[PDB]
Amino acid sequence: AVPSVQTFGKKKSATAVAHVKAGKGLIKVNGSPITLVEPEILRFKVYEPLLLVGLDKFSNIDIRVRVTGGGHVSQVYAIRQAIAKGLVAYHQKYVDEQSKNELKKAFTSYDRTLLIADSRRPEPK
Amino acid sequence: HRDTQVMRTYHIQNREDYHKYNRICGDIRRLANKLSLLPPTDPFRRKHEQLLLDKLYAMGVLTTKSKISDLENKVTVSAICRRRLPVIMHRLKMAETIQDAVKFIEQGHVRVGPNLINDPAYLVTRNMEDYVTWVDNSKIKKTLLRYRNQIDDFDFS
Amino acid sequence: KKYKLHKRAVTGISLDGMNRKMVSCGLDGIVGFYDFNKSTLLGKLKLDAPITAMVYHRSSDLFALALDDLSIVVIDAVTQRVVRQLWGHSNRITAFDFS
Amino acid sequence: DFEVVEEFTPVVLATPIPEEVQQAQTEIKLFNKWSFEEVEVKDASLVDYVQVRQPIFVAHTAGRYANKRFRKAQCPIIERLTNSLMMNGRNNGKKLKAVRIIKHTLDIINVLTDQNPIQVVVDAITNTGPREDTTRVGGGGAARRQAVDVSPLRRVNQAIALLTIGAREAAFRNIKTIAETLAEELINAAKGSSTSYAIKKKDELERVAKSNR
Amino acid sequence: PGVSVRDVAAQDFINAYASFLQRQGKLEVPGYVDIVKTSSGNEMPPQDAEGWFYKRAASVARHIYMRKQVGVGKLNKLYGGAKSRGVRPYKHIDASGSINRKVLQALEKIGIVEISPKGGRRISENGQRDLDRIAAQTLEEDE
Amino acid sequence: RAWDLIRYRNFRTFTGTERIQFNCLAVDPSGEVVCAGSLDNFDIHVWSVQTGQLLDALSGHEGPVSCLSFSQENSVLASASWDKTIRIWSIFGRSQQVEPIEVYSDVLALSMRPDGKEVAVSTLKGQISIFNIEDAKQVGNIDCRKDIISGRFNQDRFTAKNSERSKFFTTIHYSFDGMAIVAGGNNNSICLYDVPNEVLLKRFIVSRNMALNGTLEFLNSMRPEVRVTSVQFSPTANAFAAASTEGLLIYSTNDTILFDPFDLDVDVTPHSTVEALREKQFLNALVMAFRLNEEYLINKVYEAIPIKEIPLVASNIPAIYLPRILKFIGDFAIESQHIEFNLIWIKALLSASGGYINEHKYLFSTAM
Amino acid sequence: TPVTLAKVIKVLGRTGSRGGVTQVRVEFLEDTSRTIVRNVKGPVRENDILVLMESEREARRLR
Amino acid sequence: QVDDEYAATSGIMDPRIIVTTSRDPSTRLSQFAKEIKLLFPNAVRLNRGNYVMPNLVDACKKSGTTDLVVLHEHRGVPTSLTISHFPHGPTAQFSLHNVVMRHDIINAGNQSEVNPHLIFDNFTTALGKRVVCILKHLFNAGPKKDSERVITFANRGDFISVRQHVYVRTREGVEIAEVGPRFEMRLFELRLGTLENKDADVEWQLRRFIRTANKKDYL
RNA sequence: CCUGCGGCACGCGCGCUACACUGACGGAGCCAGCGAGUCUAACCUUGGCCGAGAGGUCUUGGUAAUCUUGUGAAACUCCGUCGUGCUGGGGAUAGAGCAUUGUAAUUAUUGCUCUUCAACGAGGAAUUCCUAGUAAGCGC
Repeated sequence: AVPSVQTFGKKKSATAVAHVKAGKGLIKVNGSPITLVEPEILRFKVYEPLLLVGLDKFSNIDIRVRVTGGGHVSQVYAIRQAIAKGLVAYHQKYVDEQSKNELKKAFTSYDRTLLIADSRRPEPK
Repeated sequence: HRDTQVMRTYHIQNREDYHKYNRICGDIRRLANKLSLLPPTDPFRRKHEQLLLDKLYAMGVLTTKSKISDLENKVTVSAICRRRLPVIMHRLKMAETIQDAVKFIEQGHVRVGPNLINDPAYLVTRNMEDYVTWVDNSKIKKTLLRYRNQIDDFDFS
Repeated sequence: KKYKLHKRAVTGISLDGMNRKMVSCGLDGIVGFYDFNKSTLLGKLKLDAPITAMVYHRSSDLFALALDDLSIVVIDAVTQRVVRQLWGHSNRITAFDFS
Repeated sequence: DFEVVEEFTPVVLATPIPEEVQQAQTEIKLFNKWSFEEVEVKDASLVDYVQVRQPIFVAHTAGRYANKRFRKAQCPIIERLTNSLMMNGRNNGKKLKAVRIIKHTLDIINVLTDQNPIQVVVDAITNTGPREDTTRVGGGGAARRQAVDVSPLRRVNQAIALLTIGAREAAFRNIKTIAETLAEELINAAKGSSTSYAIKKKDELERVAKSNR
Repeated sequence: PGVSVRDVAAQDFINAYASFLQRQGKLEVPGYVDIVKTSSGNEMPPQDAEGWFYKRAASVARHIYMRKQVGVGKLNKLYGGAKSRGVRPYKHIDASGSINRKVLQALEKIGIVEISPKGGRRISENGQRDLDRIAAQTLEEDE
Repeated sequence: RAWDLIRYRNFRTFTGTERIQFNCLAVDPSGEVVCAGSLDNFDIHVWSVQTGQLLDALSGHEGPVSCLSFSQENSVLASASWDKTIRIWSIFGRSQQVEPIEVYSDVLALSMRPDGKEVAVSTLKGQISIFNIEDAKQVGNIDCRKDIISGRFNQDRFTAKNSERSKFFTTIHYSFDGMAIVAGGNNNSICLYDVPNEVLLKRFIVSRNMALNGTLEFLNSMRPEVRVTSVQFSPTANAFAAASTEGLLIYSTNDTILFDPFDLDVDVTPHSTVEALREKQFLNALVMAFRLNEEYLINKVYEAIPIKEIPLVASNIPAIYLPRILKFIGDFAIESQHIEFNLIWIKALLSASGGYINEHKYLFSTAM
Repeated sequence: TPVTLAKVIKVLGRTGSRGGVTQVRVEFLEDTSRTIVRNVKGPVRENDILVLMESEREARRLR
Repeated sequence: QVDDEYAATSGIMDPRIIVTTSRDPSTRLSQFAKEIKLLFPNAVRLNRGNYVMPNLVDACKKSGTTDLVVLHEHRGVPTSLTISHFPHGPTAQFSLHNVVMRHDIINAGNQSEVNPHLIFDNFTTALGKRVVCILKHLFNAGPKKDSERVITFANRGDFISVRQHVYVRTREGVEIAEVGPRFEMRLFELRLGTLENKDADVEWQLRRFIRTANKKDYL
């Protein structure tokens, strides 16, 4: 068949459904390349999972990401979350394990919000 | 044939399972009886069955801990045979039927906290009844999350 | 990764127990000490003779070399200097091993 | 002497990542222009409170800095300068306007004084933060100004406050916007020229504290 | 090695194609085109009365392209903005219907769109060609 | 119930309100507060040591509290939850603020470093993570699902490779150096992870019994399970005791049949150190014997040099060897007849650098 | 006008000081011997370095 | 006899209650939530904005509080008020008509804040005893015999009228003076769930549109 | 100005608006959540067509996770015009015309279109609300 891995990414009320499959090296968001994300200042907020680990590791894979919900900013925190999760859950499945712990230690030292959803649940004092 | 008749309703491995409970469920009443033969204003006796109804309610064989009459009348094997694990997986609507829950336990899809459980006939405490889930990365917890279109393979669900 | 320090034949590699430091020995006499977490060359040691083989001992970070002047040279892997030199053979040392 | 070959093929991608971005993977640069290396806090007692060790791309770390008492220190000060730019009811909750100002402001400091913008901003906060601040005493109904010293966290907090307020007030009715007048502040606060807002207003706070001590 | 309009950024495309339909010269901009305000809660007529109707057709073509079919009531809502009611709250108002209906009848004469079944308007195989063509021309602007 | 060791008696038996089970426990280093945790309640009860009342019911977890620990340096207690979130409590002095850190899988293992600045966790995915406290972020995590040996039981129906019985760790304890973690669970194996280099050092099989169940990876072609319950590293630090099914194990290094040299030159041989005693260079022959790190050369030169040059030698001894020399005196003087000679050394080491040892309190823990 | 830095050792508790002002034994950085009991204004902890325009005054209570 | 929801706690555990405000409150009523925060003991005031009623309920059962006090207003005059017992307990939406905020009057000082005695007058109906046992448990148990402030809940004419008083006892008579708010108050619906639930069983509901609506009392 | 309370020209309370360049205006970029919706009838309404607009009209989907609706909301973002002038900031007061709801619009129901272009240059003494996705901005 086709080796794929599906991971999610979630900020305020925005989901991000990133299918990652072995391919040629195209990275789409909503049927559009990742060089055309809307807010235009926060475009480097989604180049973080591309440029932190190194752009070589996207040479064989596809990143189809589709997002709904949220606003202009809180979608950009969802596509940077589901690309980081979609990359680091393909190396534990279909590529080598020692790749994954190199990635999971790379995204961690930069920003842990790439991986686990920082849930700002309330607190009563 | 009461022993067979409740082995079917709850699905039991050995037909001897019933009388393996009904020896305990009789042993409750024999301790209930001799604790009824002590005089009523005895601080042993007043302490001692309330000590026991704490345990038989935590395990969940009896519905309430107030009525003292339940301890001889409502303590039945079919009461203790529905805190079985496959009945609880049918009560919590995990599996569709009660045979099918035995099919999922024996194949190894269900767990209590850390460790998965493999004997079908695991008694589950009412306190521990909170913690039964599908075992993680299973093919039966993966299918559930596909129905709501909410898988997340970073969990490798 | 592809490391390039030697120019003659490399005749023994090892990595330490901690996966931090890496040694290599050439027939040009260079015993190069690598870092492996970073890719930096930690240092570089040159003995006299060409070096046929290396046996590292990962428990204590000592490694021994077999030279062509018929002597076993044992070099500490941390302090980067010859600790023991063993004379007494009279022809080529085939193989050896630590205890 | 010695070489490490870590990259083996020419890394080319199917999605074209531009020439200025692929070059940016060696060092992390602020706004892809400004290096955090060779940036030294030239005043001791202010290191561990001006945080320029961890480099950043844009000044938008959305992490939690309000929870602990001194968690506010590890904010990388370029962001900590943008956060104090959105202080007005016409301006609260608009950060992308403020970040677009600083990226336009840090360009101006280069064009005028070649050095670095980010070396100037660090050198601005070292100068304007006061060294002795005066407090009110009770004194039984007759209050006199009693002079004390000041904690180095307050030295940073009030320094950042005086620069952005000094920029927001000087660009009140002028053709010069917030972006340029703040660069008129930080350059002057770097020299301490006594022609900026904060170097003046520090020089009362260290003047008054000398008068009664 | 092949291009679709989706390979060209939104604005630079409607920018070069709106200046392609002006040099082309056959559009049929209707009779008014200097006096209308274009929308519901609009204030002023377009700031460029020269090249706006061609800016808007060049938008309308890139939009029906990417879609199956879209009608007139749909172009209004896309092109309607918020209307300032003054001292009353702002709300959404659809744009002017005659304008967007007269971009649709007028893009059927150059053949960039056609009547669809199911309703609406749909891009025509010829207009699918022209749009892909200038999606390359714009793509190649790099000398 | 608290117990005395001078008198062998309860002080007070602390109880809850509605009679809850208590799994685990955490004691204030300044022995004022005893905290405990349940499976029934998931509320952290807090008792004072003097008044047997419960001071407060610290709550906010979904799912039960697995473990509870207090860092001695900062006096902060960090809760363990099955909700996959680690919450650090701060309970002293008008603050009452709880900081929560999210975790990927149910955390059943909590370890507090001596420093008081790091927290070591053992989740259910196998992986052991190491968090900071003053920040919510993590330093790193170390991966423990592969290097765990798991038994196939007799009554099993699955391979030992893909059962999820034992691939996590139901205990963790930092060494008092703060550089190593020993972990142990319901598996057959104990581990020794290095904390900075993030790699395990050596893996210990607890037992090889066919009588116990969880031993064999592969059976030939109910019985009690073999698992380690709780593991701690001793203050003396020679060995870490792991509490097994077979009984409490003790591992150690009191053999020292091992050549672990330090800074050898070619000039340094065992005979050379003996020559120094003839030469009367006590300072050298001790350092020349510390370079081999062998105990019989050290006892040759430790017992040789006289009283009149003990403090001259103590001043001469370098700061780097001060932690090492103190540890050697600690293990030797317990079973050795020389009280008077050993105490003059510990007078001299303390007398020579009282301030240095006090300044590096973290550096010397096992030696003290 | 030379300025002498100082490192904070120990914040002082239970001293009756005017609110906002806290009281701190500092240690001189350039010579680790001395100490001077000065007052701070902002929020201060241990192990942070403080700036003194004058060394020899030693601040008392502020009522 | 106490109510079945309040039966397990009744005298044993003190209540802890939360006074919170509707959504973007006017500065008059944001004062007025503080008089409710002062009229009870064990009351904290958490300003509400961009909370939902689920995640303010659900993050309160978690932290463990007895009940929840939410207010509403019209143009600064507060109008409505609900008390909702949390562990699946009842709720009581009150309409309150005649209010006099404490910050209007004078800078006479500040309240006593000590445990109050209570006064419940003219509660005869069984539904009237529900309103007794749902209001009474908002105060900390067992007040002292000589505490000095007493909070009256008076029910003349179906409008529960609550005033706050201090008292001292002279050589012959008690002499009192008023501090704190004047209310009229009227409950109009009583769910068995919390105020989250919105489909719980309705124990009582003020019927307005009935031929005998004005006739009966507690109807 | 809106509103409540007093008073009977005014006193008081809750509020809305803007004084502008962190703006306005013109293009352009284009992202929410909670929600409601038609039977014995006229509901939410795409789409087409007509109208500068407001609206009109011919049709359609939906008793609804199904059709309206991805409610393409607004602040916000970019490019441009204006250039510190009660200015292009502000839109009160008012003239004239065109629409909508309604048996009925005069004392203007409301909407649209052109003209009219006021006070207000940050607000005395007073005083309100508020500790994290909150305050404030912003639309539904």
